[PDB]
Amino acid sequence: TRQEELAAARAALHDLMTGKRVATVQKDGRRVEFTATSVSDLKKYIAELEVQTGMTQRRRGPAGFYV
Amino acid sequence: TRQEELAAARAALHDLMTGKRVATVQKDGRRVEFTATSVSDLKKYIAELEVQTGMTQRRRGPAGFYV
Amino acid sequence: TRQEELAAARAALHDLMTGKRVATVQKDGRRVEFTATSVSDLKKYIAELEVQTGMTQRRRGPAGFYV
Amino acid sequence: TRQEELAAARAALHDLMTGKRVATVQKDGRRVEFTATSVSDLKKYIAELEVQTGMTQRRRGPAGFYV
Amino acid sequence: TRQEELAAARAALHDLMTGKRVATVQKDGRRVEFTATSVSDLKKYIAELEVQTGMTQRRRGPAGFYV
Amino acid sequence: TRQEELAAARAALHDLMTGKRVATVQKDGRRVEFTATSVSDLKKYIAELEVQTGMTQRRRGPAGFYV
Amino acid sequence: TRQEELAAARAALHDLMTGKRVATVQKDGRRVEFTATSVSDLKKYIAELEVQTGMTQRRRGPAGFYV
Amino acid sequence: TRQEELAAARAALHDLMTGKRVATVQKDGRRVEFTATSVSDLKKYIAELEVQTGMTQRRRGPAGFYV
Amino acid sequence: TRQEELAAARAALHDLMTGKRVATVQKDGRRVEFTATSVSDLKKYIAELEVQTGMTQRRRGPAGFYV
Amino acid sequence: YHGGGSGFGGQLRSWNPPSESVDAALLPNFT
Repeated sequence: TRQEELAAARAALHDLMTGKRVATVQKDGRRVEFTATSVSDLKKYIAELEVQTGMTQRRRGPAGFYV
Repeated sequence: TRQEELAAARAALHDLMTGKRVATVQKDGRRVEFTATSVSDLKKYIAELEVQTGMTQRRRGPAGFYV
Repeated sequence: TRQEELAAARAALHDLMTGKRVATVQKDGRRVEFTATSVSDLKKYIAELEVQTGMTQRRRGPAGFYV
Repeated sequence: TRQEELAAARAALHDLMTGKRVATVQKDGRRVEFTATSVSDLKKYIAELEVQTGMTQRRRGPAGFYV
Repeated sequence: TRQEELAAARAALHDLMTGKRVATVQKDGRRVEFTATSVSDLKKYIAELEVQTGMTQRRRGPAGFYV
Repeated sequence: TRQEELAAARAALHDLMTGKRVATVQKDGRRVEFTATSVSDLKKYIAELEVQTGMTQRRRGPAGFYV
Repeated sequence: TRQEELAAARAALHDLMTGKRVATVQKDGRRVEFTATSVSDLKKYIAELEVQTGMTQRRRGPAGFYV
Repeated sequence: TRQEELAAARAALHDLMTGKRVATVQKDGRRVEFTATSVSDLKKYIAELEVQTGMTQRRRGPAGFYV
Repeated sequence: TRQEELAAARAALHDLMTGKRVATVQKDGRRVEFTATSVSDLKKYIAELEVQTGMTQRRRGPAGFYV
Repeated sequence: YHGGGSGFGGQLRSWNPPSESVDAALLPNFT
């Protein structure tokens, strides 16, 4: 089910990025306050689930030098 | 009860990661709050219980060197 | 869908920078707010997908030196 | 009575870790808030009484080198 | 009265650790709040009260060496 | 009144560090707030008060050495 | 007017240390608040006024050394 | 007219020192606030207005040495 | 026309430091407040206006040395 | 003298070598 969260997380990343991550929605007599996380650690979660996901290559073996 | 504990904590990360961990909930005259745990600390907790339980290998012993 | 993702980000930077990043709204008990985002990370976010998408070259590589 | 409260402490950690550490609860004019601890302090705390009780090994006498 | 003093501290530790040490209580017209003390302070206090009281050995002297 | 005030201070320290240093008290239409002190300061106050008091030995004159 | 001054100041130190220095009082419309001091400054004030007053020697000179 | 404030400020210090420096007082719509001053600057203000007035000697010209 | 402000400043200094610089007033619908200055700058302010005013020398220059 | 007795402020207060014959000090653990 990796793609589900992967798509959800990146959508959340974009959602949080522009303006839409709502930490609290208020209706009279009904307050629900979510928690919020930073962008960095959010990317770290993005940075982890996709690599363990069998998607395309995103990393390379250092870099050698030749004269 | 480790296996479901793994599922619970791992899911607890995901919903918190995107937007869905409820810091507090208020209905008029009846509201409750929960201590907002961090994100880094949870992953150590996430990392802790997976290795100790019967879950498969995820890390190996250092790395040698050969010419 | 990167292009519209980029396009949304472009307006997201411009509107936030000038006056238009709406912190919260309040319709007489129907109120909602959004988690604030920094400016650098948004630029970083807008930086990465810019090259990541099929957009043209924007940063070349190193720099030579000749007498 | 060490063992049962040890499990309860472990449970409380799990409850605290995901979402369940209730900080305060409010009724119509009836509210109470409990003091909130950290996570690491609990982790070392639970570690303290598991070694003192009779459960299995978790610590070993350093480590030696042979060749 | 040190023994029950330790027992109270013993109780005052575990309940504080998990969820029970209430910071304050409100009863719609009557409320009282209590100063919150660090977990470290309890452990120091309970330990020094433990060693001074009539209970048995907990910590021995410094360790020596021999080939 | 050395003994009386020293015992009172010790009891105050005990209740404070356990759960019972009443920060402020409010009954509808009235409220008072007793100031809150630290714990190390209270402990050193206890120590100086007792060493000043005519109680028994609590300290020793450094320590010697001998083969 | 120094002896009763020092006695009152010492009593104030004692009650503040234990539980009994009220900072804010309020009676359903009439309330007062007092500026709160530290403990170390109060103690040094006690010390300096005590040494200035007619009370006898308390602090002696530097210690010598003999073989 | 320098000794009046000498007495006033010195009396204010003791008033400030114990419990009595009223930070603010409110009575059902009639409320005023007085800015607070720390003890240090207060004492170091006490430290000079008396020496410039006809108060007795309180400082001595360094200190000599003799075998 | 500098002496009166000098007189005003030191008069403002004295009551402000003792108890009597009103931070804000309240008349149930007619309330105001003022910015609170520190005591360090005020002493500088009174000092600089003190010398510039027609008052005589207060601080001499350097210091001689002789055997 | 002073050195052999007790030592400078304790020092070798507890050091009490049991003067015996060399055989009495060697033969026991000679092997």
